[PDB]
Amino acid sequence: FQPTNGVGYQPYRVVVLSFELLHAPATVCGPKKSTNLVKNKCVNFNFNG
Amino acid sequence: CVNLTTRTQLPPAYTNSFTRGVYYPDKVFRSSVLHS
Ligand SMILES: *[C@@H]1O[C@H](CO)[C@@H](O[C@@H]2O[C@H](CO)[C@@H](O)[C@H](O)[C@H]2NC(C)=O)[C@H](O)[C@H]1NC(C)=O
Repeated sequence: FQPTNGVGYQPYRVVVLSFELLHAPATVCGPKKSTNLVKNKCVNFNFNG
Repeated sequence: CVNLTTRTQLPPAYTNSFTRGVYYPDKVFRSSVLHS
């Protein structure tokens, strides 16, 4: 790790984020603008995703 | 943990396992279905 190495030799920070669920309970979510529950009328649901 | 020294050999026996050992293969609820 020479201080003046070429960019092809300089430290990167390659980190991998892996994620693939099938039916496990959710524990991570994004912006999450989750609203209130609605009733027997036809509604577009997002629930768990 | 001390070395126990009162074992009596008696080589183990075998038992015919019956219809046991089935868990819930997946996490999805079902009803009145036969799933392979
Ligand atoms: C009796 O206890 C010793 C204590 O570890 C077990 O380990 C044996 O003796 C020394 C440990 O200082 C090792 O160098 C030997 O290789 C160990 N022997 C074996 C067969 O692993 C020892 O195993 C115990 N005796 C038993 C369980 O019969």
